[PDB]
Amino acid sequence: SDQVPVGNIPRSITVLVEGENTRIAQPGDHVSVTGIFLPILRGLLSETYLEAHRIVKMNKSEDELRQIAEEDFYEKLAASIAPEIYGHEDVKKALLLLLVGGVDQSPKIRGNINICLMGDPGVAKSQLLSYIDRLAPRSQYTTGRGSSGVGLTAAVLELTLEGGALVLADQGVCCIDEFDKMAEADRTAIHEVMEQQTISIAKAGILTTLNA
Amino acid sequence: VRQRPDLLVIWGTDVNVAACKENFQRFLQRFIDPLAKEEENVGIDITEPLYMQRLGEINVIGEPFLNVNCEHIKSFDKNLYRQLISYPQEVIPTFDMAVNEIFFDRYPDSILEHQIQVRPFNALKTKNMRNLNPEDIDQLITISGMVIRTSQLIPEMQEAFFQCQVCAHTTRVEMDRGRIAEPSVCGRCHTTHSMALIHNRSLFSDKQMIKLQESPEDMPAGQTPHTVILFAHNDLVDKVQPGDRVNVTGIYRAVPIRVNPRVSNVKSVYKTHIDVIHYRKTDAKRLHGLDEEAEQKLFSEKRVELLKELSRKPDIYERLASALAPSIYEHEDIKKGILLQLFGGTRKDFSHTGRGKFRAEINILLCGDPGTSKSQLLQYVYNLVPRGQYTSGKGSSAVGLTAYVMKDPETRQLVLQTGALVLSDNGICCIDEFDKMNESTRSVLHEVMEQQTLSIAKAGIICQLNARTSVLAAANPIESQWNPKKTTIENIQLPHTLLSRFDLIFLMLDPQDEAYDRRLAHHLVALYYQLLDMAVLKDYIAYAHSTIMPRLSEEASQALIEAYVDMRKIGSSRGMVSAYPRQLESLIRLAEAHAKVRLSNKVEAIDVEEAKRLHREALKQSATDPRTG
Amino acid sequence: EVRDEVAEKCQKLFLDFLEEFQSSDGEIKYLQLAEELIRPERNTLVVSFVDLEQFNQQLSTTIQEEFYRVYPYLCRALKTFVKDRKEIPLAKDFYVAFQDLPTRHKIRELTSSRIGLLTRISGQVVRTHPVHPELVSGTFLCLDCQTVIRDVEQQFKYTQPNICRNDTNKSRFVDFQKVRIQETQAELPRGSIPRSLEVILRAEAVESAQAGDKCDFTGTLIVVPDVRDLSYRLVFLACCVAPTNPRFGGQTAESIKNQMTVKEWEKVFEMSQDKNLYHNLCTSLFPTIHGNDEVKRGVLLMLFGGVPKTTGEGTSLRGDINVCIVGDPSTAKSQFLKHVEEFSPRAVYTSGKASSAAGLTAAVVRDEESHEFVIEAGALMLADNGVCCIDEFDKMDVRDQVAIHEAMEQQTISITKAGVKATLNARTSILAAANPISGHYDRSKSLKQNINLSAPIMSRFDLFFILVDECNEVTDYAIARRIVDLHSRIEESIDRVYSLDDIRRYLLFARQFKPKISKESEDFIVEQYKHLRQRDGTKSSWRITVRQLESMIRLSEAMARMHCCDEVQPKHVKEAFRLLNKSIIRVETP
DNA sequence: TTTTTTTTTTTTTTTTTTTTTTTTT
DNA sequence: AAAAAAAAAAAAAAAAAAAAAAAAA
Ligand SMILES: Nc1ncnc2c1ncn2[C@@H]1O[C@H](COP(=O)(O)OP(=O)(O)O)[C@@H](O)[C@H]1O
Ligand SMILES: Nc1ncnc2c1ncn2[C@@H]1O[C@H](COP(=O)(O)OP(=O)(O)O)[C@@H](O)[C@H]1O
Ligand SMILES: [Mg+2]
Ligand SMILES: [Mg+2]
Ligand SMILES: [Zn+2]
Ligand SMILES: [Zn+2]
Repeated sequence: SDQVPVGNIPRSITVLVEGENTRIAQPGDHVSVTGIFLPILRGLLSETYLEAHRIVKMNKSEDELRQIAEEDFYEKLAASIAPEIYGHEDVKKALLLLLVGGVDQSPKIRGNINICLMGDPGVAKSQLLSYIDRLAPRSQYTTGRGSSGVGLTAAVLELTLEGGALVLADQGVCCIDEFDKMAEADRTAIHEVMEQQTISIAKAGILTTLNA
Repeated sequence: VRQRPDLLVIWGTDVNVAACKENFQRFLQRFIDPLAKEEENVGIDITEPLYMQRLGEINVIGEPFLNVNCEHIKSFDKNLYRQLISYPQEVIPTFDMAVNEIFFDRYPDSILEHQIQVRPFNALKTKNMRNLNPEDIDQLITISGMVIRTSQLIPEMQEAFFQCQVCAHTTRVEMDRGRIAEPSVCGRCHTTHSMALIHNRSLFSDKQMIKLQESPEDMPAGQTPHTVILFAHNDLVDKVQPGDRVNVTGIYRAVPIRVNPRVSNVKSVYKTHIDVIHYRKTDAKRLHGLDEEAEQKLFSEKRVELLKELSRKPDIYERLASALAPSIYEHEDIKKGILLQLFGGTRKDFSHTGRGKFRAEINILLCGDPGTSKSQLLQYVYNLVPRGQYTSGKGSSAVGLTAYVMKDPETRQLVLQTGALVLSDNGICCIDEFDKMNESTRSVLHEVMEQQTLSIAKAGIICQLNARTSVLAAANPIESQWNPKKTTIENIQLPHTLLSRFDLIFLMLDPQDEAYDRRLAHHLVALYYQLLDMAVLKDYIAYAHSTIMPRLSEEASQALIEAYVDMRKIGSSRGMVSAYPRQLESLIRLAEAHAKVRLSNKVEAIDVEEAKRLHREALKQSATDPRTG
Repeated sequence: EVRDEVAEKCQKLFLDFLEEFQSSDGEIKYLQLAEELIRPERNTLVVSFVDLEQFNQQLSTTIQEEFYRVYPYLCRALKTFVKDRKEIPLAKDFYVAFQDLPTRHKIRELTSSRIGLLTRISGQVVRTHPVHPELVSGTFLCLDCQTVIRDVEQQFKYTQPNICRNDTNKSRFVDFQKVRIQETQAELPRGSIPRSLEVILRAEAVESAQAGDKCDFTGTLIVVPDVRDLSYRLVFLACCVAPTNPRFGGQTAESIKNQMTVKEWEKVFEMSQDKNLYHNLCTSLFPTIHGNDEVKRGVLLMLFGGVPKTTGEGTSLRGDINVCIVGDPSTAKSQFLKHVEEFSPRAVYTSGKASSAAGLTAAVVRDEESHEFVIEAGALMLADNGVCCIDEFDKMDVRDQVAIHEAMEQQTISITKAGVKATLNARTSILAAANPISGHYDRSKSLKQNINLSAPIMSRFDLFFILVDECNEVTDYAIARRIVDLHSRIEESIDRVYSLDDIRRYLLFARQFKPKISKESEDFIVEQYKHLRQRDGTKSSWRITVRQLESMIRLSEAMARMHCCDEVQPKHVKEAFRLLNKSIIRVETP
């Protein structure tokens, strides 16, 4: 989004990975790819694509001890979460745990932590939600009804299955803003995720049980 | 010798036919599983070689199949296992020759329609197919999944019967390598191009296409479910219905696809599919399916006597109830209800009565606040029984829960596909968050709960799909909390007609009890750091389904009548769930279910009393009052 | 010219059987059957496979295991059997129809091993395509040498001669109809959709199957092709079609009478003279339903129905009575609907929201084999001259309720879709089951308020039956006793004076009667209608209008039809008036 | 070389389902 | 404020009319 022209929309390009360049990138992964811009023959108009040669996962998708052993190291990470956001010392310490998450036990109880920041307008709720997105390894930030319905869950698109923010955020942190003003069906879908950690769909063209 | 479409080095390999043949014969003649458990292998004289007894069974029954466990070969000889897995095409014919030689050396006078063909199974499980590689092409693999759909029979030619247009001379050409060599010149009168192929006089085998959903135990982050295509050939057609959970062992086939269904040009990219070699319906983490119950030879006499002895213990019911979901604490009544649901009532035939089908399953609605361990029970039962399904309210629709129509993107034909409810025909449908369900999709459940059928009438086809499902629904109180100020029926927030369908509405409330809180905290903490085994409960349920067919008795009938009258009097209040005639039927089922637990084969006073007690304990009728609340 | 010795021997033995087999009387029965083969529109001889087994067991076995490769030879044997006896046209062809095959196979059992050999199956007809002329063997002209390649046999595909040896007027055609069937409910395996294989019918038996009928097809499974690719599809070729459960062992009253056997007519006539046949029919048709005598009587009169009539101006007088059932849950409404469906032939049952408009009324598709279009019959159509049981009527969408109202109004469905228009007939009575609004019937309101049916829908319902669940202890005890007796003794405990088959035959016979209305009955009707209108002068559950006079006339007609009477006596009018009066319920209020 | 049947592509419309929105208690 | 019914979106399927290319003789 930082490099799209002011009045334009992001442009998409095709990449044909092969050999040992497969199963390296999943949907939603920020990737720098070095390949060859080659056309596929169809005047002699020709489509294009990138023949992948080197795939690297960047930023959050990217893939000393003395300070970690410190007593206050717990506070330091907390104080380092969105430092420009003054105060909220306790909240950041709670979000820190959300990033770390509990530990799954299978005697199957989930090990995730769900934190809802409810408050009055202009108390930097969104900024923290936006900050977590730029920090968590796998994350998705959906706001209100802009990305609703199939935006969260999956859809059928041969017919393949495409996951929504939850699926892309699977084993990650899905930052939901304005949860209260979310579509009632979407809230129901989340209810399953925060307890079942799955998305059971039985629509017309879809009958699966996703893993979120 | 029925040809199988599924199927010095020969060429570019590491196998010589004689070596594999002799090694397989040896393995078949001198293999004993040391850790074999008598129950694990029923009706087999363990001390003697296993597969020779298998051959004896084949001689007796006549089934010309030998289910060979690939793990047995792996243990006995790893090199032969490598050869088999790497080159299933060449190895399996060698095994067929070996087993035929062994079984005609002994029993030289046995009669079979064709020769005996081996079926390797339980090959090293491929956790996730996506992890498969082009290096794994044309190799035996075993996967586990659920069958979404099965297509109708497709006849595939094996021998072409040609006749001369002039002299009518008949010859049978045989498929060579996927092609038939048209003679192009008659052998009788020598006329050119006078041989025409005749379809109906030719020889055909079967081929069934099965679209199967895999349940890969290795689920990388963000990976969507995966569906694959299987081909079943000449005996495995319609061996698995939609909804069945299977372990499929077969050859990983990749075939060319033509850019159009008419031009000979093919995409550089292939698309892969499995040729089924063996189906395994057994799973140690679930109960026995209906097919396993159907076949009689599943319970060794010792195991049958063990189950009989278990049934004679007074605490059989409570021991069985305590077995379900050991990680859930002191839900004795709920677990008893789920046990009665698993056992199910008698399946009766009412065609002669002119009454129609009668529902013999049991539907349990757990109404409770979100905090209570509701969804855990539903997920456990969904992860316990076969032919089970799960739904989460707003995530489903009526058409998707009943049936729909779609263009199969491998034959490009508009075909009808079943829904979630049908897939669990003879299983259990766990409907979670039942309250958060629009009335449109809810309306469907009425027929599935009373009639057990689903009569669709749409442009595509008009027909009624039979669905004998048992519904395990979970609902939250209106306002997400069971406020004691509102009456029971008001708090449930469901139409009275629908609540009448359910035969057990368990109210999961939170009694502010210190002892219960302390014990539950102890239990949960113990779980965080951590009986009657599955192998015995599973067998008990399978046997009870197979043999026990309880029939009502005089005293049971009288007690049921009196109990129904008492229920009608009790539920006649304003806020309590009113009692209808449909509830009497419910009691019957429950009673029968309990009578099925004791293997009584006849419902008597105790069973009806237990059914009435369980129903009254549900709805907390004792803890309620005429001033409902 | 190689001779198929097996086929020739089969032909010889079959001809010997045809010219030698004798019935019980000792006469050559098949000679008598062939006697009718001379007349045009008659080119098929029905031969019972039981006779074939009795005469020559080896021949029957050979035919069963080699049906397809010998059927042409059986046809040739029949042609020789008939030609030498009479002066049939030389070009006329003849076909052999087998029936009474002892064993039946399931649609799931039609494996490739059954290809090209005799088999009988049972199924439900989904739809029948039109009838076409089919080319079996004609003439071909080479455009390179004008050498006429003659009598090339077509195998379900336009098959030109493969190589030159070097028209229509001179060809032989046979009737051909591709009718699609589907698997029966009993045969359906757990959790699987029904299977459909398009069976193909030929001369004579080219329209014996209609959409919605349960039929047994006897014939052969075959493969049809759909460098070259051999893509084959299974298809059934049937040489005979018969009902799966024949109504009569042997359309106007006398024709139906002769259609029956001697014993069936004895039974029908005996019950026609059976005084109190009304109560006997009520009990026998609903043995497991306690009480609710009024609803049973209503559905019985519905099964019989009135007498349709046409006005001089062309107005159509509805002659089929509809019924609706409304009340508290667990009042055995859906049980009444299921009883009517399972009993009455041509009875189709549906649900509230499970049926769309097209599948509930009709649809159109284009024939895959010609330029014409075929009509997929919806639920309403399959109930033609029958009954449609709509359970949970109140839940039905308005887009569909409009269609149901149209069907009740003018009995017809008008379609303008997919390049074709059509006005099709739907002479169906409607048995609806509607839940009261709020899920319980409120006695302090008119019927209009207790249910969510639109006024037009209710207007044309002849009978409304209210089933309130009064919490009476005696009724509860009786209901419990009956239900427990049912569930204790399943097969027995049902002593119905007349078997459902006997009642079906009696209904089919009685439906043909068209009772008159004598002057005495007319005066009695006038007085009864006067009194019934005076009833509305406390309040009733719904007003009484002239439509109630129409309902009373129709109910009297149905009552007359029940006893197979020819004139509506005053007693029938009295009974109809009493039943309709009981159907009206007072709106009690504090 | 010259025909022919197919192949596509390019528009357009139609039908089912789902989702979104509007009205009522 | 929440549920029921209606309307619109949108996606998939069908007709089809016409221009171009590959296979056949
Ligand atoms: N505690 C805080 N410290 C620093 N900035 C804040 C704080 N609270 C609010 N803001 C400022 O308010 C602006 C909008 O905040 P926003 O995240 O939209 O509030 P909310 O989402 O809670 O309504 C941000 O630019 C942020 O810089
Ligand atoms: N009067 C009665 N006699 C016999 N059985 C009855 C009677 N009333 C109710 N029942 C039983 O109650 C059960 C449920 O009735 P049902 O028809 O499903 O209710 P609804 O009319 O609401 O659909 C039926 O199986 C039926 O056997
Ligand atoms: Mg905000
Ligand atoms: Mg009902
Ligand atoms: Zn020849
Ligand atoms: Zn020629």
